[PDB]
Amino acid sequence: KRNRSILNTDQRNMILEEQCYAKCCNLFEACFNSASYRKPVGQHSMLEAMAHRLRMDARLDYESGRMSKDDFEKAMAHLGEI
Amino acid sequence: DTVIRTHEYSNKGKQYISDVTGCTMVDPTNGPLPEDNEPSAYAQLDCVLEALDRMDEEHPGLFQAASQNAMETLMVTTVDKLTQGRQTFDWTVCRNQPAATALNTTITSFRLNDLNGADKGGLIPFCQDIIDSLDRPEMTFFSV
Amino acid sequence: YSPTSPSYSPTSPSYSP
Amino acid sequence: LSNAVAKMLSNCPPGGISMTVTGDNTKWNECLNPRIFLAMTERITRDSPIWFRDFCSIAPVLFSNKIARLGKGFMITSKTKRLKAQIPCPDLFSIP
Amino acid sequence: MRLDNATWGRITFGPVERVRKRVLLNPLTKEMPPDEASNVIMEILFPKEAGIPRESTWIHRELIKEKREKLKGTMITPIVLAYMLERELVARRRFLPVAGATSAEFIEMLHCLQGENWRQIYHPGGNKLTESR
Amino acid sequence: SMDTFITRNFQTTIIQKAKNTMAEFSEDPELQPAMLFNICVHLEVCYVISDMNFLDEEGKAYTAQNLRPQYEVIEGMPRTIAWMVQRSLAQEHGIETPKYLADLFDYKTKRFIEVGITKGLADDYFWKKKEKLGNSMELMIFSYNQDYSLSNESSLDEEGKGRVLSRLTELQAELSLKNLWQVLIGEEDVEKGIDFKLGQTISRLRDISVPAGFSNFEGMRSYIDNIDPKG
RNA sequence: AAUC
RNA sequence: AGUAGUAACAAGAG
RNA sequence: UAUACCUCUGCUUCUGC
Repeated sequence: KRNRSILNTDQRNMILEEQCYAKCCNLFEACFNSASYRKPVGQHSMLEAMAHRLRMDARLDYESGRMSKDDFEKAMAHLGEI
Repeated sequence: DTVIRTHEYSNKGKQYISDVTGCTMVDPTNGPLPEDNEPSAYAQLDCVLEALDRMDEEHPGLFQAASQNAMETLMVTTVDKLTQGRQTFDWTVCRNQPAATALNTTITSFRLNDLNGADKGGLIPFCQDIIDSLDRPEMTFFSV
Repeated sequence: YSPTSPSYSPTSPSYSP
Repeated sequence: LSNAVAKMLSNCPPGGISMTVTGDNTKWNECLNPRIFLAMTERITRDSPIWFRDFCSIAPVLFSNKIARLGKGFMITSKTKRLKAQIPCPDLFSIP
Repeated sequence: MRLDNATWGRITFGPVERVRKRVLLNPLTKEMPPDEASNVIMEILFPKEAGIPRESTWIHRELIKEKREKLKGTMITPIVLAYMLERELVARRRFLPVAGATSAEFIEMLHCLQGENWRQIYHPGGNKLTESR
Repeated sequence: SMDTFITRNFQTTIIQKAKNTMAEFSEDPELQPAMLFNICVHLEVCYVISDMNFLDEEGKAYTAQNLRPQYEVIEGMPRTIAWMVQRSLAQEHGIETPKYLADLFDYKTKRFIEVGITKGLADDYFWKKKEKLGNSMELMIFSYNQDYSLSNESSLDEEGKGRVLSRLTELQAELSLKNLWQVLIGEEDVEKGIDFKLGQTISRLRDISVPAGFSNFEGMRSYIDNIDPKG
């Protein structure tokens, strides 16, 4: 377990800051599994990477037939907002 | 004790006031040679340069060879190389913190003062930002 | 022979008249 | 060190004496000046380009004008009253 | 398996001159530089991220195919598979004091092989190389 | 100049992606604007091919509703994103990934497309890139003088072929009008010198950070480099 | 008969 | 008191 | 102030190359 002394100090705020980055990184690793193994390279946006991957993944799964017509439009709709 | 003892061995050198910081500075180098066995920071520049010359003579073309290898490595070195360290001093909060955080706090702070050399990926442009950040008239930083 | 026994050691080069 | 010692031993003039000084330097960090370390890089980077010379020159230049933070401070106590209090480093000369 | 099928000789007491040579700690499946192995690992576990296809892919194409089939029906985390592959591809070479045994499958047992003032005969099981013989 | 010219002709989408591509190769957009123009034109040709083209549920070409284009624009996107798309397609359809990077992929053809822009002879520039690829990507080269050299399996429709040649010479006319055509024709190659210069504050610190008997750092630099202390 |  | 030894702990905080 | 015979804490009041 983590040292819990931080809970009583004003440093508390860093706990939220950590768990925020944690979500982002953990979701990035869900899109790019090799990120855990070899350091990802790129000067472009961290969102831009996740967008284009999940776009392709959905398109190929549809044309291959892992993704249905119900799910593909919903997927393209959600990614459309981004 | 260390602060006193450091100046105790350099007290016979040259004392001047830094026009940058406004602090009391002490320079022993090229000072008068010691007349006792007490510790001495009074090292003569020529005697170092001669000993360095003697090394280049005994080991031919090692300096330019070593410089090349380091210089070529610097180009390849990423910014994340500063994450693999121990407890580092964080200027923003003025307390020691992990290197990985102490780096992140500086990158986020530099983005406000408009220094995005870190984003390029290389350590060279990030180092170029650090020496430039001294020139900024005011340095803003987040304080939750 | 057991390693602790003196007879375990090899028949070494001995000198003769 | 074994090979170094073997050579430094077996190279010595015959019918002489080879002596080993089991040595150590006191006040190592307290004496060595950054301005000497600056001179060292300038000599080592003589052939290398001008951008790299200036790069290697910074680290020593920073150490040459470095500032020391004096830790927490000093704790003062009345034994009779049975009280204590830390005196921050900026308030060192606040007390006679 | 090497310790299991191995046979042990006899312990001899007497002086052993030991040399400090740079030896391979663990036997590899097929040796590669760090860069070449890293790409082979990528082709097996993370095909799409891999990136610019080097010739190294075509050289070790037979290994990649074989590893994929062996690591097919497993629930274990990729990061573990990558680590375990990296072991049996990247070289672990470091200086050790040795005496008449430099082969990895000996170096892994170097603690039981000999000391300063004693020696022990040990036949490691499995297979040995022709080059090494 | 070429700098102000590109602002009027192209949109921000083509300008940004062009600069972002050059940024990865460590090439300055402003100091070499003719090199940016080569990519700007190269991306605009690729963009228009996939713009009006779309697919349906049955899976045949049509003009326009739908959320699945017929062509996949690889050129313009970053390296690590491009090679992700490159391999994902090749692995899915079940074909060998090409040795070098591609520009477009046609879902109806199931083959990679290599786009190329050239100054003079278009047929000459076609056979040069055929040496490297051979039978990897279906090449589609175009030039400014209304001279085209398409692939054997011509998937490009007649109406679409006109839109390409229309925009090609229209830009070539605009360049010749403002006397900016002479900039692109001329050769452009300069060394990317590694720039690291010290500012005002850090230089002031280095000046005082010198031994006794030195005015400033310049004195310390020259001394160590020139004089010989032996003895 | 080594280098990695 | 005691631990300890060039300065602390012998509880801290809301 | 009061809740507080309550609540939280045990390396996170500075551990470098």
